[PDB]
Amino acid sequence: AELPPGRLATTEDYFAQQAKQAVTPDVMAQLAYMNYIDFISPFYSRGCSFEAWELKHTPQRVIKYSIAFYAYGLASVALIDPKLRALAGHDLDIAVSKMKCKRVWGDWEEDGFGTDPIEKENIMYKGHLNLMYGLYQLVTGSRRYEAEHAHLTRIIHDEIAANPFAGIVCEPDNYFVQCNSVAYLSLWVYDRLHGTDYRAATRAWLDFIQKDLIDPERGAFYLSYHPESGAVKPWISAYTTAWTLAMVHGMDPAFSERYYPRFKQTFVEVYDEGRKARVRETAGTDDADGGVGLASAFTLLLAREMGDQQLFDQLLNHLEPPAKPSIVSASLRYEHPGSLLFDELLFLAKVHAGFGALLRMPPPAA
Amino acid sequence: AELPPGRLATTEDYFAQQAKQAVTPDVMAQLAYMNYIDFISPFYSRGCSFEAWELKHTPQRVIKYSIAFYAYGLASVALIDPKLRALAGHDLDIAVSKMKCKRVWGDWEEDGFGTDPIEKENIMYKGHLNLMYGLYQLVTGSRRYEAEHAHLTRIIHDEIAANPFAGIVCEPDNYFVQCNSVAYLSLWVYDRLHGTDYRAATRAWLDFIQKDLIDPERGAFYLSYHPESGAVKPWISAYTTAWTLAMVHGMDPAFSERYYPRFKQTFVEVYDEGRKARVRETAGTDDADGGVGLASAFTLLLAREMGDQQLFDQLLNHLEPPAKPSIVSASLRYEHPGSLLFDELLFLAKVHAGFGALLRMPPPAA
Amino acid sequence: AELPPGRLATTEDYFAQQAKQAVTPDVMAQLAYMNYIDFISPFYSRGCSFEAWELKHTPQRVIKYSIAFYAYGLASVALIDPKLRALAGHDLDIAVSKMKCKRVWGDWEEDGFGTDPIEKENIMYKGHLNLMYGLYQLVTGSRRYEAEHAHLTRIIHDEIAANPFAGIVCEPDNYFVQCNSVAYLSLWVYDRLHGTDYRAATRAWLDFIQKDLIDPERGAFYLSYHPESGAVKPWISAYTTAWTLAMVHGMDPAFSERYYPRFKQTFVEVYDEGRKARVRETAGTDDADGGVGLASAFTLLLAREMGDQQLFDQLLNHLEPPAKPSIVSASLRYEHPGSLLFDELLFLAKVHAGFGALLRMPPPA
Amino acid sequence: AELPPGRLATTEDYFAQQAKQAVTPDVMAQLAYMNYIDFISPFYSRGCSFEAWELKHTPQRVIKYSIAFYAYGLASVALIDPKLRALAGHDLDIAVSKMKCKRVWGDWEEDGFGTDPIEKENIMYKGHLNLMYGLYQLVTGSRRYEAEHAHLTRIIHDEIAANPFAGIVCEPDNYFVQCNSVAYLSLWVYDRLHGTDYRAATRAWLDFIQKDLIDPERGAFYLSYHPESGAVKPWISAYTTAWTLAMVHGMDPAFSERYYPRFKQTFVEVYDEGRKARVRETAGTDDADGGVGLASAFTLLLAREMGDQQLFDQLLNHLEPPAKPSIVSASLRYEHPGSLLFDELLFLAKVHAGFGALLRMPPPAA
Amino acid sequence: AELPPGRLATTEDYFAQQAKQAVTPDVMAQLAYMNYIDFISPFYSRGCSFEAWELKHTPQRVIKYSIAFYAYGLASVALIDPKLRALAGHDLDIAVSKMKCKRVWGDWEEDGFGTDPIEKENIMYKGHLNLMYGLYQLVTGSRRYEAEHAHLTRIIHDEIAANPFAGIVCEPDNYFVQCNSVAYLSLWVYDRLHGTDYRAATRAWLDFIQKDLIDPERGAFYLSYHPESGAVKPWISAYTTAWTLAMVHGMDPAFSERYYPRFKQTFVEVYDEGRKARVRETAGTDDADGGVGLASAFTLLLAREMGDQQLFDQLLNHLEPPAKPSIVSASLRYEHPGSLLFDELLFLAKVHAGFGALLRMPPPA
Ligand SMILES: CC(C)=CCC/C(C)=C/CO
Ligand SMILES: CC(C)=CCC/C(C)=C/CO
Ligand SMILES: CC(C)=CCC/C(C)=C/CO
Ligand SMILES: C/C=C(\C)CCC=C(C)C
Ligand SMILES: C/C=C(\C)CCC=C(C)C
Repeated sequence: AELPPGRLATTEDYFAQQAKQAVTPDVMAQLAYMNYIDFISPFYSRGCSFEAWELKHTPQRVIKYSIAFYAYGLASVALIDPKLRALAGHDLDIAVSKMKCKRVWGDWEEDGFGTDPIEKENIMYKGHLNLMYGLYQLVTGSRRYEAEHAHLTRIIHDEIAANPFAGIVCEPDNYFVQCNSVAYLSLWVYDRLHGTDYRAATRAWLDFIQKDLIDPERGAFYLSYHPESGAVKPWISAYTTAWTLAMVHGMDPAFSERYYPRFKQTFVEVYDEGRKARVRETAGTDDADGGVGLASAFTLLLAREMGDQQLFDQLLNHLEPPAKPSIVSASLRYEHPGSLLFDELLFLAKVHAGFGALLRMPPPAA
Repeated sequence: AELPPGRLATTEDYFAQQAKQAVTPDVMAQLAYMNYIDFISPFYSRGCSFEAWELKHTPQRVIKYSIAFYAYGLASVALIDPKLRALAGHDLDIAVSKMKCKRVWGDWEEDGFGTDPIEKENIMYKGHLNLMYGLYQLVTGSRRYEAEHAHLTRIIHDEIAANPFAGIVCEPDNYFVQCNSVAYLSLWVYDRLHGTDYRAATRAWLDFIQKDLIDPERGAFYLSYHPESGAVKPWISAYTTAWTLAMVHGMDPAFSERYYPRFKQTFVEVYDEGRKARVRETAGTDDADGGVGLASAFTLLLAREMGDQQLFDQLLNHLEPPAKPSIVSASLRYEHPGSLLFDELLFLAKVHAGFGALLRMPPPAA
Repeated sequence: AELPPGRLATTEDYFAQQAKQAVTPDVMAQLAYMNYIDFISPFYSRGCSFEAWELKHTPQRVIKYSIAFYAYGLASVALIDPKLRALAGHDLDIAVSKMKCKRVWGDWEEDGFGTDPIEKENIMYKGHLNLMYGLYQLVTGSRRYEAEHAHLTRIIHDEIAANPFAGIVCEPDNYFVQCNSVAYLSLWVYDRLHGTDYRAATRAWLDFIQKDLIDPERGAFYLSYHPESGAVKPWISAYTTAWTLAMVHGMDPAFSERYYPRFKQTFVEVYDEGRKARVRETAGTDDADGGVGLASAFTLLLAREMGDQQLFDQLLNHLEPPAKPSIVSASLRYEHPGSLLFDELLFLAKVHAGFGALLRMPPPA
Repeated sequence: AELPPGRLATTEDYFAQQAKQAVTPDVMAQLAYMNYIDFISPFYSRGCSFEAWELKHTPQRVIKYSIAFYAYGLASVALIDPKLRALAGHDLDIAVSKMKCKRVWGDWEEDGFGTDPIEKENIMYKGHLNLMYGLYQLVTGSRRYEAEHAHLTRIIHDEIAANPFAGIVCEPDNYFVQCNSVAYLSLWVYDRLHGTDYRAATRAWLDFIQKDLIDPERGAFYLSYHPESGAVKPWISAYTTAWTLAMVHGMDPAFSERYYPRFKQTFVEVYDEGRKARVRETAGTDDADGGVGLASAFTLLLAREMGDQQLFDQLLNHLEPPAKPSIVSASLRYEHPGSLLFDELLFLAKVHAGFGALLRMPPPAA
Repeated sequence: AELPPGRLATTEDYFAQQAKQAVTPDVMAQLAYMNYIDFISPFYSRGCSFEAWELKHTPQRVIKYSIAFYAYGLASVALIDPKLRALAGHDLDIAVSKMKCKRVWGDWEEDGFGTDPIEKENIMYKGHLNLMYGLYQLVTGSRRYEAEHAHLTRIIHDEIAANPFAGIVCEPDNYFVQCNSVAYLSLWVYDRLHGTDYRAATRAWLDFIQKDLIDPERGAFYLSYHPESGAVKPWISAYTTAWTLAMVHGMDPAFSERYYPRFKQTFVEVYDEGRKARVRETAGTDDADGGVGLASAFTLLLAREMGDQQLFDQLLNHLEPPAKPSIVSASLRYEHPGSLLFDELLFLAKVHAGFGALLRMPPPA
């Protein structure tokens, strides 16, 4: 009912978008920024131009994540607003297309790992690409990428089946649970589009991460796992855990509902007499948003995914006002974005319908 | 016949140039900037030198529109002032020559769309080039570019005939009505120069854009259309609409006269006790000249095409004085151009005799 | 014989140099700048090094004119001062050599016109180079460039013979009278060195520019002509006219004497109680030195060519004092040069013996 | 047991780490800086990415020593904390891997000395790489690099046998005793891993450096030796001596014990009432840390190797506090590092278990 | 007089180095700058690495002179201090090796003169290289470069034999007497090392420059000579003359002793109560160190060569203090070097034992 002094819309309105079958005016102004201006908007063209990311100063290694999080948000826009589904499909088509430019995956070759970014490992890239394939087809019904979707899904499936641990590495001896959660979710999307049972591998993965990679008492994942050396980095990560639990909640709700409360105790800091919240990146500090600086942003998505309106309001009251949003000519801009992936992650959280709902998204109007 | 500060000539003077068969002194001073100084004036050489555009900081993707709009203005100078027809012919020759330099069309290749900018799609470029081919021949009677004109017109004609929708896309699945209107307008020019009836396609296109791409109540076109996904971007665009209605008015005057009064109500903001006007780029905002920033400029051209002297005076009183024109050594310069393509569009609007009149331009000598 | 603030030597002194057989001390200090410091002075080396022009921030397209105007000044230096004739020859050799470096002519290729700078058109370049070939041979007696001189003179002669208009274009459909006057002057120099009569084409050319390209009432040429489209840019150009009249005065003095007074009335503004002058680039304006900014500089050369000491003094009182000349360690420098080609054009005007006098220059016997 | 101002932990705590089987909290925070943040931490990936060194402005020629000194510290972390041994192995794996990127060794080729950095000479590079091969196998027990280890050991051994002087040169005619001490130590590591007696060549080398390259009264080595001309640069070097004695102490302790007290008299300046010390780089000056600026840092390592807790405390009270250390989000940072290789050498000194102990390191098990 | 603010050691100390058989502490600190710090010191490595000159902002065309002048000083360090002779030998080895990198000679190819920097002309480069070959062999006794020394010495000797004038040019028609003086001096070095008599051509060269290239009244050489055009640049050059006289003094002492007094009258300006001196680069000015800015520095070398302790002290009192020397960690640095080649030339002048003394240098046997 109320509007904090730096907010564009209430938490109640964002949560009510799907019920009203319409996005809020500030979410529409974000779509305007994404689509409106010729040449320099990010979703103007399927070509290999990245002026939009250059204007925002996005580091090259992060463009792939920017594109993915836009894509995940567009999928929920499609489910929220039938009137906007066609735009979302058009944007997803451009997203898939840009995701394959060498400007996006080229770091894999620059680092010396090879010329093929999908053949082996590099799950940090092809996991998002594979999920984007499926989200696009669920939204649009187009089979444009169906051959490529089935190819990358088979590659992913075979790689899981061959590893003694459950899941896939990004680089040799570098295993990240959050990147695996994206890959497993893409098997569910494929199963939903086809008749397959690629998701059958999800059980062993949840068992594997639950006994080996998670601190059950604090409800937090460790930074990363290294199978060849049997090592686990001894720090628990807030941004890691929030992302993983958000995507897991769409495959196995009970799993994430068990750790979410313990997770909030470990990392979440409520302040300003309960009106604001910020998130510790790791244990043993009171500093907020260390490391990659995304603990608060990803926790905002997790609260949305978990339906935690109180924490969503508290995190947004910390994130948005200091970023100084403004709407000029019906288009959204942030003057002091507080982190990398800022407008992408706030966009995603405001519209996110939950990864489960995207799995059950209805077919298009044919 | 009053003259406010920063205006160089009255609106009555501009509208009376053709009856007097003489351009106004500030239009002559624009022609001096275009032609006078060795090396750095835009029309000094047919070679691939672009110092003039580098001096103005024209983004590379905009040079093709800068060249084209110069060309369209030069065609009207040819019709206005017989004494200048040879000079305008010479400039048109150089414009066509520069339009073919890689520095002008090269973005098509950088984005990954191919090595031939005219073979498929890319109507945003080859449409203007095709029109310039024809306008050059109407002014001069020279057949220098006649073969290329017949080749590109044939490509345009075949591409229209092959599409299930009426028109041609710029990029795969990106349809822009303003870019199609240039291509359709060029078919009429070819018909005037030869006996052809390539213009027969205009009926289907006017029916198509009227049923799918226009908001009949507000008289405004949507930003863009995307055939593959059947999507239409949900924003109406002033610069899209002003440009399209201006060009359609030379092919079907009744069409543009139908929506013009509603277009003005949707986009045009009169202020300063009726002496000035500025234009919204889209609905739902009071900010003027958002998006690419050309709404007021393109509405100035439309007012010229439509014979709306009052609106023309209001827009020029907003656009020109703040740009600080000065005439030094009989050459026109603006100290603070308010947008991209500024001196090009003000030049064009000041001389524009109407796209219908360019089509019905009398033949040259022999 | 008074010296205004900021002037280095009197107009009477510049005009008296040939009679005294010695250049003024400030012309000597300009040659010092041209020849003195290793590596960075413009006439240090025959190699393709251009440090001197980079230090001056000369636009690349303008380098060719810098070299050519230095050469024209060095040719008069040879005629003025026998003790300096050998040095002028050495400098002319360096000038010709640098003139052929790709850094000087390469714009012809960047602009997409081809890989050969002399084969066809481009008279703006090969015309100056052809004149420099001949002036070099006149100064030194050397035949080092005689072959290249005859080849390019034959190239020019043939291009004239083939055109329905009189002269040669720079780019297709770009005809510049000032660039043609350099080319025609080069035919007289070639004829003077040998016995030929290549200069016979000058009659048709002067007939052509007089009937089509000059406004006889105002004594001023239009900016340019464009044969293919039959167009003439409708602005009269002061720097075009001053340059063209100066060189024509060496081939047909009566021609330039007929228009010079009308040129002064059209473009020249005397001010400061008759002590200064500046030149409007075109009609219909009060601005001085618009366009390329060379109207006053070339009119200074024209006044020298015409023997107009009064106008020369007025123009130099406008051009030099604001540039703040100084002589440091016997070398000339300008703190605020007012235009492109500044030290080159003042150099040329101070020593210029007349293009006709250069044609009749005596051998180094 | 008292804590000097600006210090993070006591000298007693650093020295007590191995007995307590735990690193101090600031050493753990240094490991976090090395491992925590995606992409930009130094040991995130085995790829040829060097963002961490670009952020620190490390000169290209110094990257190889940065990696090596990190490696040596991680080896001691393996001995100190069994709980951290697997992570240390993982980091060592990444270290040798990064060590072989052209960005690290490429100066050998840019300087014109050849295309193969291990073929001949260049002991300043392959000496460290070879030691890293063996330390990785000592820590992890992996034979991953065993083949390359034996290849480079034979190269080194054969090069020693062929020279009339004892050792190997860096660039042609550039002999550096410190770079040789690294290679000889790698021969002992190979001997420990296998049965070999490659270390037998160490006797002739110790005799050679003792009669030709050291000033015996001042306990100091000369800058360098140049076999072709028989020349010895007539300056004694503190950083050269500190490094050489430290590594020699692991092969022949008696040698380093003999010169250490003379080295301290020659170069070390105690000040601030015995609470601090800094090191002169050469004789005949009172300036500290001239030349490469590493005399004090390397002497900190030597005091650690020699067990000199007093000098260690005095040097650390001089180096660390002014560098303004802080711990943010459980990660260590220095606001004003005082030299090259700053956090690398302080890290090594704080954990260093002694080069002899690294040789005698037990296998991983229990 | 004591030690003025900015002087590191007295002139008496520099002149006494050879008698004490030991360099001064500031000369040792210069060698430390040359040898101490890994990677960035100029003589760290024989490879084609030039960080040291990039840090000093040495223009590329001057690196070859920086290396040569370092080498000449290292030759004297070898002769002054036997304890440092092995070091000087090693540095000379590095000097020769770096002298052959394309970064040092590449200007010849960039300017368009060819791909071989020693084949023809370019005496400005191969002259210094040839002297360094020989100086290296005298200091060390090594034949490492002997073949190359014999080949370049034969190239130089043949080119002298073919020219109608005495000497070799740098570029076609660019003759510099100071660059010829390096080349002839290298012939004497070859004669001392072997039995040859290549130096016999020195006589014709001293006759030629004495009659054509020097103003005997002012004791000064003109800037340059141009055989093809018979030209001589009409300015006398202090830096040119000081250098030539210093090197000629080692081959024919009487020649330099005759012109030295007049050179001082022409160029040297004493001031500050006899405690300082600065040098005019050319006649007709009071500005010091015009042109390339090296007149005072080269005159410091000449005073050393001539044994003129008073002028040496006066020049050093002008050159060093303003450059703000300091010794940090036993290494010498100048905060405001006053010219190109600053620490190189002050280094050389402080140690220079005389070119004749280097010619008669004893072996290390
Ligand atoms: C800018 C200067 C000194 C001359 C212009 C000459 C010119 C542009 C001729 C046409 O090609
Ligand atoms: C930037 C300007 C003057 C117009 C935009 C034209 C455009 C990009 C149409 C779609 O292809
Ligand atoms: C500058 C640093 C950290 C070490 C010096 C090592 C070296 C240059 C050895 C000889 O090649
Ligand atoms: C291995 C995991 C990754 C590379 C994810 C990095 C995450 C962000 C937000 C840059
Ligand atoms: C031709 C002679 C030369 C190029 C020598 C130049 C001398 C200095 C000190 C730069």
